[PDB]
Amino acid sequence: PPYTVVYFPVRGRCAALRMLLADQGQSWKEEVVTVETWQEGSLKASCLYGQLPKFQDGDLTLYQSNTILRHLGRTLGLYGKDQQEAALVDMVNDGVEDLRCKYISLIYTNYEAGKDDYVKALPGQLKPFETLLSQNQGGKTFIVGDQISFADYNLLDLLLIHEVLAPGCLDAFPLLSAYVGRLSARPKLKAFLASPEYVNLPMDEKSL
Amino acid sequence: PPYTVVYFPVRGRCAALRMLLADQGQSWKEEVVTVETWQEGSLKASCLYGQLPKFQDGDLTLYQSNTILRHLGRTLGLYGKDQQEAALVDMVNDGVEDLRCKYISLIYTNYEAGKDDYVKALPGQLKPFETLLSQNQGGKTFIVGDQISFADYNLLDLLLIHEVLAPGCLDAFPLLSAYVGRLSARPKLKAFLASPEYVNLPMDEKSL
Ligand SMILES: N[C@@H](CCC(=O)N[C@@H](CS)C(=O)NCC(=O)O)C(=O)O
Ligand SMILES: N[C@@H](CCC(=O)N[C@@H](CS)C(=O)NCC(=O)O)C(=O)O
Repeated sequence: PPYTVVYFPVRGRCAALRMLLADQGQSWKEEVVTVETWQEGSLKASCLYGQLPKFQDGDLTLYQSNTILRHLGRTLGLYGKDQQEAALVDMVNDGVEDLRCKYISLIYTNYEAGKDDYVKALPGQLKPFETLLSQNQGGKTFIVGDQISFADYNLLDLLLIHEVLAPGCLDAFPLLSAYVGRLSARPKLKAFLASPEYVNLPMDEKSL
Repeated sequence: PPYTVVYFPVRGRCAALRMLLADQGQSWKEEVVTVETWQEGSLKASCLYGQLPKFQDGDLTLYQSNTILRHLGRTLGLYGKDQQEAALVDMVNDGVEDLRCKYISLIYTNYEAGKDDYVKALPGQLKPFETLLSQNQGGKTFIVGDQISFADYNLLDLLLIHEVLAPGCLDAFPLLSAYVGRLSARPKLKAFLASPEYVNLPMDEKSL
Protein backbone atom coordinates (compact mmCIF):
# COMPACT_ATOMS: atom_id res chain seq x y z
CA PRO A 1 0.00 0.00 0.00
CA PRO A 2 -1.23 2.67 -0.28
CA TYR A 3 -3.81 1.12 -2.62
CA THR A 4 -5.60 3.00 -5.39
CA VAL A 5 -8.33 1.60 -7.63
CA VAL A 6 -8.66 3.45 -10.95
CA TYR A 7 -11.92 2.49 -12.62
CA PHE A 8 -15.20 3.57 -14.19
CA PRO A 9 -18.06 4.31 -11.75
CA VAL A 10 -19.45 0.76 -11.69
CA ARG A 11 -18.92 -2.45 -9.69
CA GLY A 12 -17.97 -4.50 -12.75
CA ARG A 13 -14.59 -6.21 -12.58
CA CYS A 14 -13.60 -4.38 -9.38
CA ALA A 15 -16.42 -5.63 -7.17
CA ALA A 16 -14.58 -8.75 -5.98
CA LEU A 17 -11.27 -7.03 -5.23
CA ARG A 18 -13.15 -4.30 -3.35
CA MET A 19 -14.98 -6.92 -1.28
CA LEU A 20 -11.60 -8.46 -0.54
CA LEU A 21 -10.06 -5.16 0.60
CA ALA A 22 -13.09 -4.24 2.72
CA ASP A 23 -13.38 -7.66 4.36
CA GLN A 24 -9.63 -7.65 5.06
CA GLY A 25 -9.86 -4.30 6.83
CA GLN A 26 -7.73 -2.55 4.21
CA SER A 27 -7.95 1.12 3.27
CA TRP A 28 -7.85 2.29 -0.33
CA LYS A 29 -8.55 5.22 -2.63
CA GLU A 30 -11.05 5.15 -5.48
CA GLU A 31 -10.03 7.18 -8.52
CA VAL A 32 -13.17 7.37 -10.62
CA VAL A 33 -12.78 7.68 -14.38
CA THR A 34 -15.78 9.21 -16.13
CA VAL A 35 -16.80 8.18 -19.64
CA GLU A 36 -15.87 11.70 -20.74
CA THR A 37 -12.33 11.44 -19.35
CA TRP A 38 -11.95 8.02 -20.96
CA GLN A 39 -13.04 9.36 -24.36
CA GLU A 40 -10.35 12.02 -23.98
CA GLY A 41 -7.88 9.24 -24.76
CA SER A 42 -4.74 10.04 -22.75
CA LEU A 43 -5.44 7.71 -19.83
CA LYS A 44 -6.48 4.84 -22.12
CA ALA A 45 -3.31 5.20 -24.19
CA SER A 46 -1.23 4.98 -21.00
CA CYS A 47 -2.90 1.76 -19.83
CA LEU A 48 -0.90 -1.38 -20.66
CA TYR A 49 -3.79 -3.14 -22.41
CA GLY A 50 -5.77 0.03 -23.04
CA GLN A 51 -8.30 -0.87 -20.36
CA LEU A 52 -9.29 -0.49 -16.72
CA PRO A 53 -9.05 -1.40 -13.90
CA LYS A 54 -5.63 0.07 -13.20
CA PHE A 55 -4.32 -0.62 -9.69
CA GLN A 56 -1.61 1.24 -7.80
CA ASP A 57 0.11 -0.33 -4.80
CA GLY A 58 2.78 2.03 -3.56
CA ASP A 59 5.10 2.43 -6.53
CA LEU A 60 3.78 -0.70 -8.26
CA THR A 61 1.24 -0.26 -11.06
CA LEU A 62 -0.85 -3.24 -12.15
CA TYR A 63 -3.55 -3.95 -14.73
CA GLN A 64 -5.88 -6.97 -15.14
CA SER A 65 -8.57 -7.66 -12.53
CA ASN A 66 -7.39 -11.20 -11.81
CA THR A 67 -3.80 -10.00 -11.47
CA ILE A 68 -4.98 -7.55 -8.81
CA LEU A 69 -6.87 -10.37 -7.05
CA ARG A 70 -3.85 -12.67 -7.13
CA HIS A 71 -1.55 -9.86 -5.95
CA LEU A 72 -3.74 -9.06 -2.96
CA GLY A 73 -4.18 -12.77 -2.30
CA ARG A 74 -0.44 -13.39 -2.40
CA THR A 75 0.52 -10.39 -0.25
CA LEU A 76 -2.32 -10.72 2.30
CA GLY A 77 -2.16 -14.49 2.71
CA LEU A 78 -5.36 -15.41 0.88
CA TYR A 79 -3.85 -17.92 -1.54
CA GLY A 80 -4.01 -21.31 0.17
CA LYS A 81 -1.88 -22.78 2.95
CA ASP A 82 0.47 -24.61 0.55
CA GLN A 83 1.26 -25.09 -3.14
CA GLN A 84 -1.48 -27.69 -3.60
CA GLU A 85 -4.18 -25.40 -2.19
CA ALA A 86 -2.77 -22.54 -4.27
CA ALA A 87 -3.39 -24.62 -7.41
CA LEU A 88 -6.94 -25.39 -6.30
CA VAL A 89 -7.53 -21.68 -5.68
CA ASP A 90 -6.39 -20.98 -9.26
CA MET A 91 -8.64 -23.74 -10.57
CA VAL A 92 -11.63 -22.12 -8.89
CA ASN A 93 -10.79 -18.60 -10.03
CA ASP A 94 -10.24 -19.68 -13.62
CA GLY A 95 -13.68 -21.28 -13.49
CA VAL A 96 -15.17 -18.06 -12.12
CA GLU A 97 -13.48 -16.07 -14.90
CA ASP A 98 -14.87 -18.45 -17.54
CA LEU A 99 -18.46 -18.01 -16.35
CA ARG A 100 -17.97 -14.26 -15.94
CA CYS A 101 -16.89 -14.09 -19.60
CA LYS A 102 -20.05 -15.98 -20.62
CA TYR A 103 -22.10 -13.55 -18.52
CA ILE A 104 -20.31 -10.62 -20.15
CA SER A 105 -20.99 -12.03 -23.61
CA LEU A 106 -24.69 -12.29 -22.76
CA ILE A 107 -25.34 -8.77 -21.48
CA TYR A 108 -23.17 -7.10 -24.13
CA THR A 109 -23.89 -9.07 -27.31
CA ASN A 110 -27.19 -10.96 -26.99
CA TYR A 111 -29.00 -10.12 -23.76
CA GLU A 112 -32.72 -9.91 -24.44
CA ALA A 113 -32.57 -12.70 -27.02
CA GLY A 114 -30.17 -15.00 -25.18
CA LYS A 115 -31.25 -14.40 -21.59
CA ASP A 116 -33.68 -17.34 -21.50
CA ASP A 117 -31.25 -19.93 -22.87
CA TYR A 118 -28.51 -18.65 -20.56
CA VAL A 119 -30.65 -19.03 -17.43
CA LYS A 120 -31.63 -22.55 -18.52
CA ALA A 121 -27.94 -23.46 -18.83
CA LEU A 122 -27.01 -21.72 -15.57
CA PRO A 123 -27.54 -24.74 -13.27
CA GLY A 124 -24.92 -26.69 -15.19
CA GLN A 125 -22.53 -23.74 -14.90
CA LEU A 126 -22.99 -23.48 -11.13
CA LYS A 127 -22.78 -27.21 -10.33
CA PRO A 128 -18.96 -27.30 -10.43
CA PHE A 129 -18.74 -24.83 -7.54
CA GLU A 130 -21.36 -26.74 -5.55
CA THR A 131 -19.31 -29.89 -6.15
CA LEU A 132 -16.08 -28.24 -4.98
CA LEU A 133 -17.88 -27.12 -1.83
CA SER A 134 -19.22 -30.63 -1.20
CA GLN A 135 -15.69 -32.02 -1.41
CA ASN A 136 -14.25 -29.57 1.13
CA GLN A 137 -15.34 -30.13 4.74
CA GLY A 138 -18.93 -30.56 3.57
CA GLY A 139 -18.87 -27.03 2.18
CA LYS A 140 -19.10 -25.54 5.67
CA THR A 141 -15.93 -23.48 5.27
CA PHE A 142 -14.50 -21.89 2.12
CA ILE A 143 -14.17 -22.84 -1.54
CA VAL A 144 -10.64 -24.18 -0.94
CA GLY A 145 -9.23 -25.31 2.39
CA ASP A 146 -10.23 -23.90 5.77
CA GLN A 147 -9.14 -20.31 5.14
CA ILE A 148 -10.57 -17.65 2.83
CA SER A 149 -8.86 -16.98 -0.51
CA PHE A 150 -9.15 -14.36 -3.25
CA ALA A 151 -11.19 -16.94 -5.17
CA ASP A 152 -13.89 -16.82 -2.48
CA TYR A 153 -14.44 -13.12 -3.10
CA ASN A 154 -14.47 -13.55 -6.87
CA LEU A 155 -16.90 -16.48 -6.67
CA LEU A 156 -19.10 -14.57 -4.21
CA ASP A 157 -19.29 -11.64 -6.62
CA LEU A 158 -20.24 -13.90 -9.53
CA LEU A 159 -22.93 -15.62 -7.46
CA LEU A 160 -24.41 -12.30 -6.32
CA ILE A 161 -24.42 -11.13 -9.94
CA HIS A 162 -26.37 -14.20 -11.02
CA GLU A 163 -28.90 -13.91 -8.19
CA VAL A 164 -29.80 -10.55 -9.72
CA LEU A 165 -29.96 -12.00 -13.23
CA ALA A 166 -31.96 -15.02 -12.12
CA PRO A 167 -33.45 -14.68 -8.61
CA GLY A 168 -33.40 -17.96 -6.70
CA CYS A 169 -30.87 -19.60 -9.02
CA LEU A 170 -29.03 -20.75 -5.90
CA ASP A 171 -32.08 -22.42 -4.33
CA ALA A 172 -31.15 -25.66 -6.10
CA PHE A 173 -27.67 -25.54 -4.56
CA PRO A 174 -27.78 -25.82 -0.73
CA LEU A 175 -24.01 -25.54 -0.25
CA LEU A 176 -23.60 -22.48 -2.49
CA SER A 177 -26.65 -20.87 -0.84
CA ALA A 178 -25.34 -21.29 2.70
CA TYR A 179 -21.86 -20.30 1.51
CA VAL A 180 -23.15 -16.99 0.13
CA GLY A 181 -25.12 -16.23 3.27
CA ARG A 182 -22.11 -17.11 5.40
CA LEU A 183 -19.61 -14.93 3.51
CA SER A 184 -22.13 -12.10 3.23
CA ALA A 185 -22.49 -12.21 7.02
CA ARG A 186 -18.81 -11.57 7.73
CA PRO A 187 -18.92 -8.25 9.69
CA LYS A 188 -16.67 -6.03 7.57
CA LEU A 189 -17.99 -7.48 4.29
CA LYS A 190 -21.60 -7.22 5.47
CA ALA A 191 -21.06 -3.54 6.25
CA PHE A 192 -19.46 -2.92 2.85
CA LEU A 193 -22.19 -4.69 0.88
CA ALA A 194 -24.83 -2.59 2.63
CA SER A 195 -23.06 0.75 2.13
CA PRO A 196 -23.94 3.34 -0.58
CA GLU A 197 -20.40 2.81 -1.87
CA TYR A 198 -21.51 -0.61 -3.11
CA VAL A 199 -25.29 -0.37 -3.32
CA ASN A 200 -25.51 2.87 -5.33
CA LEU A 201 -22.90 1.81 -7.87
CA PRO A 202 -24.29 0.30 -11.08
CA MET A 203 -23.48 -3.38 -11.69
CA ASP A 204 -21.94 -3.15 -15.17
CA GLU A 205 -20.47 -0.50 -17.47
CA LYS A 206 -23.38 -1.33 -19.76
CA SER A 207 -25.39 0.90 -17.41
CA LEU A 208 -23.14 3.82 -18.38
CA PRO B 1 5.09 -35.80 -10.72
CA PRO B 2 4.47 -38.11 -12.46
CA TYR B 3 2.75 -35.74 -14.88
CA THR B 4 -0.07 -36.74 -17.23
CA VAL B 5 -1.70 -34.51 -19.84
CA VAL B 6 -5.21 -35.62 -20.80
CA TYR B 7 -6.29 -33.83 -23.95
CA PHE B 8 -7.60 -34.03 -27.50
CA PRO B 9 -5.00 -34.71 -30.23
CA VAL B 10 -4.18 -31.05 -30.91
CA ARG B 11 -1.76 -28.40 -29.60
CA GLY B 12 -4.52 -26.01 -28.56
CA ARG B 13 -4.48 -24.96 -24.92
CA CYS B 14 -1.79 -27.50 -24.02
CA ALA B 15 0.93 -26.22 -26.34
CA ALA B 16 2.40 -23.73 -23.85
CA LEU B 17 2.43 -26.09 -20.87
CA ARG B 18 4.06 -28.76 -23.06
CA MET B 19 6.74 -26.31 -24.17
CA LEU B 20 7.31 -25.54 -20.50
CA LEU B 21 7.69 -29.20 -19.52
CA ALA B 22 9.97 -29.96 -22.47
CA ASP B 23 12.19 -26.91 -21.97
CA GLN B 24 12.41 -27.68 -18.24
CA GLY B 25 13.62 -31.21 -18.93
CA GLN B 26 10.52 -32.79 -17.42
CA SER B 27 9.01 -36.14 -18.41
CA TRP B 28 5.28 -36.62 -18.85
CA LYS B 29 2.62 -38.90 -20.29
CA GLU B 30 0.15 -37.88 -22.97
CA GLU B 31 -3.28 -39.46 -22.62
CA VAL B 32 -4.98 -38.71 -25.92
CA VAL B 33 -8.76 -38.38 -25.93
CA THR B 34 -10.38 -39.03 -29.31
CA VAL B 35 -13.51 -37.21 -30.42
CA GLU B 36 -15.29 -40.57 -30.27
CA THR B 37 -14.32 -41.18 -26.64
CA TRP B 38 -15.37 -37.64 -25.77
CA GLN B 39 -18.78 -38.12 -27.38
CA GLU B 40 -19.18 -41.23 -25.22
CA GLY B 41 -19.78 -38.80 -22.35
CA SER B 42 -18.33 -40.48 -19.25
CA LEU B 43 -15.00 -38.64 -19.24
CA LYS B 44 -16.63 -35.27 -19.92
CA ALA B 45 -19.10 -35.77 -17.07
CA SER B 46 -16.20 -36.50 -14.70
CA CYS B 47 -14.30 -33.32 -15.63
CA LEU B 48 -14.84 -30.47 -13.15
CA TYR B 49 -15.92 -27.95 -15.80
CA GLY B 50 -16.83 -30.56 -18.40
CA GLN B 51 -13.75 -29.76 -20.47
CA LEU B 52 -10.12 -30.63 -21.18
CA PRO B 53 -7.24 -30.32 -20.52
CA LYS B 54 -7.22 -32.45 -17.39
CA PHE B 55 -3.82 -32.66 -15.67
CA GLN B 56 -2.60 -35.27 -13.21
CA ASP B 57 0.39 -34.60 -10.97
CA GLY B 58 0.89 -37.57 -8.70
CA ASP B 59 -2.37 -37.81 -6.76
CA LEU B 60 -3.39 -34.23 -7.61
CA THR B 61 -5.88 -33.70 -10.43
CA LEU B 62 -6.21 -30.26 -12.00
CA TYR B 63 -8.30 -28.63 -14.72
CA GLN B 64 -7.92 -25.23 -16.47
CA SER B 65 -4.93 -24.60 -18.75
CA ASN B 66 -3.77 -21.51 -16.87
CA THR B 67 -4.08 -23.34 -13.55
CA ILE B 68 -1.73 -26.00 -14.93
CA LEU B 69 0.70 -23.29 -16.09
CA ARG B 70 0.62 -21.56 -12.70
CA HIS B 71 1.04 -24.89 -10.89
CA LEU B 72 4.10 -25.84 -12.92
CA GLY B 73 5.40 -22.29 -12.59
CA ARG B 74 4.97 -22.31 -8.82
CA THR B 75 6.46 -25.78 -8.27
CA LEU B 76 9.35 -25.45 -10.75
CA GLY B 77 10.37 -21.90 -9.86
CA LEU B 78 9.08 -20.18 -13.00
CA TYR B 79 6.93 -17.59 -11.22
CA GLY B 80 9.19 -14.60 -10.55
CA LYS B 81 11.95 -14.04 -8.01
CA ASP B 82 9.67 -12.21 -5.56
CA GLN B 83 6.03 -11.19 -5.01
CA GLN B 84 6.33 -8.12 -7.23
CA GLU B 85 7.65 -10.13 -10.19
CA ALA B 86 4.96 -12.75 -9.53
CA ALA B 87 2.31 -10.04 -10.01
CA LEU B 88 3.95 -8.89 -13.24
CA VAL B 89 4.00 -12.50 -14.46
CA ASP B 90 0.25 -12.71 -13.79
CA MET B 91 -0.30 -9.39 -15.58
CA VAL B 92 1.42 -10.77 -18.67
CA ASN B 93 -0.38 -14.11 -18.61
CA ASP B 94 -3.77 -12.48 -18.17
CA GLY B 95 -2.98 -10.37 -21.22
CA VAL B 96 -2.00 -13.48 -23.18
CA GLU B 97 -5.26 -15.18 -22.14
CA ASP B 98 -7.28 -12.14 -23.27
CA LEU B 99 -5.77 -12.18 -26.76
CA ARG B 100 -6.06 -15.96 -26.96
CA CYS B 101 -9.79 -15.63 -26.25
CA LYS B 102 -10.10 -13.07 -29.06
CA TYR B 103 -8.22 -15.45 -31.36
CA ILE B 104 -10.51 -18.30 -30.31
CA SER B 105 -13.57 -16.16 -31.00
CA LEU B 106 -12.27 -15.43 -34.50
CA ILE B 107 -11.53 -18.96 -35.70
CA TYR B 108 -14.65 -20.46 -34.12
CA THR B 109 -17.35 -17.84 -34.71
CA ASN B 110 -16.34 -15.50 -37.55
CA TYR B 111 -13.10 -16.60 -39.20
CA GLU B 112 -13.36 -16.03 -42.95
CA ALA B 113 -15.45 -12.88 -42.48
CA GLY B 114 -13.54 -11.41 -39.53
CA LYS B 115 -9.99 -12.47 -40.41
CA ASP B 116 -9.13 -9.22 -42.21
CA ASP B 117 -10.32 -6.89 -39.45
CA TYR B 118 -8.60 -9.03 -36.82
CA VAL B 119 -5.22 -8.87 -38.58
CA LYS B 120 -5.59 -5.10 -38.96
CA ALA B 121 -6.17 -4.80 -35.21
CA LEU B 122 -3.37 -7.25 -34.35
CA PRO B 123 -0.56 -4.66 -34.10
CA GLY B 124 -2.42 -2.88 -31.32
CA GLN B 125 -2.90 -6.20 -29.52
CA LEU B 126 0.80 -7.06 -29.72
CA LYS B 127 2.18 -3.65 -28.73
CA PRO B 128 1.65 -4.20 -24.99
CA PHE B 129 4.04 -7.16 -24.99
CA GLU B 130 6.62 -5.24 -27.02
CA THR B 131 6.30 -2.44 -24.47
CA LEU B 132 6.80 -4.81 -21.52
CA LEU B 133 9.90 -6.17 -23.23
CA SER B 134 11.27 -2.66 -23.82
CA GLN B 135 10.88 -1.88 -20.11
CA ASN B 136 12.79 -4.98 -18.95
CA GLN B 137 16.54 -4.91 -19.62
CA GLY B 138 15.89 -3.67 -23.14
CA GLY B 139 13.93 -6.83 -23.87
CA LYS B 140 17.13 -8.88 -24.09
CA THR B 141 16.01 -11.34 -21.41
CA PHE B 142 12.50 -12.54 -20.59
CA ILE B 143 9.03 -11.00 -20.39
CA VAL B 144 9.43 -10.42 -16.64
CA GLY B 145 12.71 -10.21 -14.75
CA ASP B 146 15.90 -12.02 -15.72
CA GLN B 147 14.56 -15.56 -15.39
CA ILE B 148 12.02 -17.46 -17.49
CA SER B 149 8.43 -17.77 -16.23
CA PHE B 150 5.35 -19.74 -17.24
CA ALA B 151 4.14 -16.55 -18.91
CA ASP B 152 7.06 -16.69 -21.35
CA TYR B 153 5.91 -20.06 -22.64
CA ASN B 154 2.29 -18.94 -22.92
CA LEU B 155 3.26 -15.72 -24.72
CA LEU B 156 5.61 -17.64 -27.02
CA ASP B 157 2.78 -19.99 -27.97
CA LEU B 158 0.43 -17.11 -28.70
CA LEU B 159 3.05 -15.37 -30.83
CA LEU B 160 3.79 -18.53 -32.83
CA ILE B 161 0.05 -18.99 -33.36
CA HIS B 162 -0.26 -15.48 -34.78
CA GLU B 163 2.76 -15.86 -37.06
CA VAL B 164 0.80 -18.65 -38.73
CA LEU B 165 -2.38 -16.58 -38.89
CA ALA B 166 -0.55 -13.51 -40.18
CA PRO B 167 3.01 -14.24 -41.40
CA GLY B 168 5.43 -11.44 -40.57
CA CYS B 169 3.13 -9.87 -37.97
CA LEU B 170 6.17 -9.64 -35.69
CA ASP B 171 8.34 -7.80 -38.22
CA ALA B 172 7.06 -4.48 -36.86
CA PHE B 173 8.12 -5.49 -33.35
CA PRO B 174 11.92 -5.91 -33.06
CA LEU B 175 11.91 -6.93 -29.39
CA LEU B 176 9.16 -9.54 -29.76
CA SER B 177 10.86 -10.87 -32.91
CA ALA B 178 14.24 -11.36 -31.24
CA TYR B 179 12.49 -12.70 -28.14
CA VAL B 180 10.73 -15.42 -30.15
CA GLY B 181 13.92 -16.40 -31.96
CA ARG B 182 15.80 -16.46 -28.66
CA LEU B 183 13.30 -18.64 -26.79
CA SER B 184 12.84 -20.90 -29.82
CA ALA B 185 16.61 -21.43 -29.83
CA ARG B 186 16.77 -22.82 -26.28
CA PRO B 187 18.14 -26.39 -26.86
CA LYS B 188 15.42 -28.51 -25.26
CA LEU B 189 12.61 -26.28 -26.55
CA LYS B 190 14.16 -26.13 -30.04
CA ALA B 191 14.24 -29.93 -30.15
CA PHE B 192 10.62 -30.17 -28.98
CA LEU B 193 9.31 -27.62 -31.48
CA ALA B 194 10.98 -29.53 -34.32
CA SER B 195 9.72 -32.96 -33.25
CA PRO B 196 6.75 -34.80 -34.85
CA GLU B 197 5.14 -34.67 -31.41
CA TYR B 198 4.65 -30.93 -31.94
CA VAL B 199 4.84 -30.49 -35.71
CA ASN B 200 2.36 -33.20 -36.71
CA LEU B 201 -0.26 -32.16 -34.18
CA PRO B 202 -2.98 -29.85 -35.52
CA MET B 203 -3.06 -26.33 -34.07
CA ASP B 204 -6.69 -26.16 -32.92
CA GLU B 205 -9.56 -28.55 -32.18
CA LYS B 206 -11.31 -26.82 -35.05
CA SER B 207 -9.16 -29.07 -37.24
CA LEU B 208 -10.86 -32.10 -35.68
N1 LIG C 1 -9.00 -8.86 -18.84
C1 LIG C 1 -9.24 -7.50 -18.31
C2 LIG C 1 -10.50 -6.92 -18.95
C3 LIG C 1 -10.65 -5.41 -18.75
C4 LIG C 1 -11.90 -4.81 -19.38
O1 LIG C 1 -12.72 -5.52 -20.01
N2 LIG C 1 -12.04 -3.50 -19.21
C5 LIG C 1 -13.18 -2.75 -19.74
C6 LIG C 1 -14.18 -2.45 -18.60
S1 LIG C 1 -14.81 -3.97 -17.78
C7 LIG C 1 -12.69 -1.43 -20.35
O2 LIG C 1 -11.78 -0.79 -19.82
N3 LIG C 1 -13.31 -1.06 -21.48
C8 LIG C 1 -12.96 0.17 -22.18
C9 LIG C 1 -12.12 0.00 -23.42
O3 LIG C 1 -12.01 -1.14 -23.92
O4 LIG C 1 -11.56 1.02 -23.89
C10 LIG C 1 -9.41 -7.57 -16.78
O5 LIG C 1 -9.82 -8.63 -16.27
O6 LIG C 1 -9.13 -6.55 -16.10
N1 LIG D 1 -10.93 -22.21 -19.45
C1 LIG D 1 -10.57 -23.57 -19.93
C2 LIG D 1 -11.13 -23.79 -21.33
C3 LIG D 1 -11.14 -25.26 -21.76
C4 LIG D 1 -11.69 -25.50 -23.15
O1 LIG D 1 -12.10 -24.57 -23.87
N2 LIG D 1 -11.70 -26.78 -23.53
C5 LIG D 1 -12.19 -27.23 -24.83
C6 LIG D 1 -10.99 -27.51 -25.76
S1 LIG D 1 -9.78 -26.13 -25.85
C7 LIG D 1 -13.02 -28.50 -24.65
O2 LIG D 1 -12.70 -29.35 -23.80
N3 LIG D 1 -14.08 -28.62 -25.45
C8 LIG D 1 -14.97 -29.77 -25.40
C9 LIG D 1 -16.27 -29.55 -24.67
O3 LIG D 1 -16.48 -28.43 -24.15
O4 LIG D 1 -17.09 -30.50 -24.62
C10 LIG D 1 -9.04 -23.72 -19.94
O5 LIG D 1 -8.34 -22.70 -20.09
O6 LIG D 1 -8.55 -24.87 -19.82
